[PDB]
Amino acid sequence: NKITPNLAEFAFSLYRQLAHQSNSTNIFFSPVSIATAFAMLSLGTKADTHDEILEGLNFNLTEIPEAQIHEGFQELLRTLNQPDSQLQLTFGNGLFLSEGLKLVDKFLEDVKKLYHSEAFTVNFGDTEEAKKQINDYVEKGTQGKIVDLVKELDRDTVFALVNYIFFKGKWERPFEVKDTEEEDFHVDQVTTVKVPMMKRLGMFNIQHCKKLSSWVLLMKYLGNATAIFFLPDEGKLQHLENELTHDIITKFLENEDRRSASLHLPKLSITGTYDLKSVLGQLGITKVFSNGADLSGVTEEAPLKLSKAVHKAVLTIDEKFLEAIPMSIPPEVKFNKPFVFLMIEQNTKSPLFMGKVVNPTQ
Repeated sequence: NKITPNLAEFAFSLYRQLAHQSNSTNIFFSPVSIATAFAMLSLGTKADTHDEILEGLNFNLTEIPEAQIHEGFQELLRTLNQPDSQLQLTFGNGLFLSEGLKLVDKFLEDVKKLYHSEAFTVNFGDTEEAKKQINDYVEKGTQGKIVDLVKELDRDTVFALVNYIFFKGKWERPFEVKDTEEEDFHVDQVTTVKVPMMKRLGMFNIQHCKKLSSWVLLMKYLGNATAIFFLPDEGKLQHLENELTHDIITKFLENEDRRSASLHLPKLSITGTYDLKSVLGQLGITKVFSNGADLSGVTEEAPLKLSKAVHKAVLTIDEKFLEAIPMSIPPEVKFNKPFVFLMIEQNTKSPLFMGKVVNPTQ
């Protein structure tokens, strides 16, 4: 609740960072999985090292008490890993520390207690074997969906962090597979490529927002989440990207109005892999990754730093009551060119995912 605004801001800061690099690859990550992981990590850091982290996650410490921060991440975690409820979400974070280091019990506690996360010890003396364990942890965690995540480890690595998330939720209102068919997806102003296109004619929470200069579609997932798709007008993609804000999103989530439209949405599966040291570094989080790292909350007498941090986010979208639709020409809304999207957990309103699809068949 209290940290939602901060998470929404971190999501935009990260997205805009990634968007500046490439403009051809499909951006896709979990602001929530990344933030939760480093907020947890900060519990083992002090002073500068500790503040760069929370500030890197868009938390102004001069205004928000640390207790409120961790408290927010904890209520959010309860929601995501609720036994009784749906969502069909698989995520996790793994901390791998060198054996031989004397860990501080308290840290290990809060990790497995407050953030209900996992901490492991490994022999980094054997680099190939260490990343095999790490990768097996991820693979096993994602039922084999995410394999060989970590490709390398420098030799002096004594602490590594892996954060993964896989989502394949079902729509509240399904698509007809028999209606799904190959269509052109415009990757350029004059170039096209074929992709499987799901389609449906019905009452949709959809509208053309003029401030974003793009179509905005909201669709509910089974459970407590909602997907938001933004289709920018010809040449308005980056205008869209710069205009996005938390309030604008909140507004869309408030609207309940539906209307008829023939929708064409691509059936796809996209992934996103990022080097957090490189990416979060550009966000000011560099201390915890340096030799000057103050991680006395993790190990007391020996020097320590986080030498490896990786994030992987995977999303699958497919076809997955009686409506009333008027017999008037409905708008045909085709997501057959680059678009942006957001996944919002309904309870906390936090941004579960965020990405851009420039090429579904990439």
